[PDB]
Amino acid sequence: DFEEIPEEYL
Amino acid sequence: EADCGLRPLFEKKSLEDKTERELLESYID
Amino acid sequence: IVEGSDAEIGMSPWQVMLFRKSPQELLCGASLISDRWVLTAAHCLLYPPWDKNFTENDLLVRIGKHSRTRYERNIEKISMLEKIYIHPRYNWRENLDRDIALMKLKKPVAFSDYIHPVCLPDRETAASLLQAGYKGRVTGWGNLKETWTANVGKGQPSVLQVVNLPIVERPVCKDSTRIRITDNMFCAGYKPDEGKRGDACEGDSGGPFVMKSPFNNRWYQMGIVSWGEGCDRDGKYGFYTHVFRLKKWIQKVIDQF
Ligand SMILES: C[C@@H]1CNc2c(cccc2S(=O)(=O)N[C@@H](CCCNC(N)=[NH2+])C(=O)N2CC[C@@H](C)C[C@@H]2C(=O)O)C1
Repeated sequence: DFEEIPEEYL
Repeated sequence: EADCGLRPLFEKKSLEDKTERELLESYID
Repeated sequence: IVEGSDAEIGMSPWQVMLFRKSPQELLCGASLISDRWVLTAAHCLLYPPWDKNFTENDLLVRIGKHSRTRYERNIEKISMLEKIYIHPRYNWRENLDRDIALMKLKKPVAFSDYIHPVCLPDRETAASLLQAGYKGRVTGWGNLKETWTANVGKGQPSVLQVVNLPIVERPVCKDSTRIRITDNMFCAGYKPDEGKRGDACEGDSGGPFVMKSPFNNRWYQMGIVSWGEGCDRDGKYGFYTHVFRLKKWIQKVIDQF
């Protein structure tokens, strides 16, 4: 695999 | 009330998808 | 999806992806029934036998996706859960009866060319569309094969996969499993003498089983990817949650008024 999503969600 | 089931790039654009007819014909057998 | 195809862009705008924060991984499929509610299968959030028990804080919801792995900045929308609701009589011990679950988003989502809700059936619709022999459509990002040679390929598809399966006569379903099937289930798939294949598979769970109404030109979600015995086996079929039967519960949970 997955491209990275914004860390605010993680 | 809320509209649904109508795909913005298909139904609404008067276009149908590649295998949609298989669904449809399955009715009129 | 086994023996399916790449879906066209914007082909299932109600298709939702259930993402896991850490580790980051694809949990299941799901659908958008509205501006703030998502409908998935219970067994995607809770399956004790495997110590599976997710909560509102462990997941994410990704709507408007096409590609399985990409972060589609311009088209997709990432939402956080406000509350999860599992059918009180969901039977995870024996047959997964009432395998349904609703999820309430924290903030409403904005509809688009890529994000649109699917409809829920009414008595007449369910009555005339759910008839054996009639075809339905299943979509997901799950395994392409029940099994495969490790490291030599990729069991998962690059983009959303779509397959069209016919509904099977109850008796026929009943005869295919040792499992106790209820009136809350339904089965679909081709028969061995049918000359065609296809099935949902691991990762497709929670996904929607939809149908198209010729008269009103609208899509209706008749079932939910539930369970099965492996993927694409002959003389075996997929079992979907009967959405129509469980509508009152949905209705009760949602409370639009
Ligand atoms: C009453 C079901 C029957 N079978 C199973 C159960 C539990 C775990 C695994 C199996 S399975 O490996 O046979 N098949 C998977 C996947 C089948 C996919 N094929 C299809 N849908 N046509 C299953 O049903 N599952 C449902 C429960 C969940 C925990 C595991 C697994 C899923 O991931 O799909 C109980």
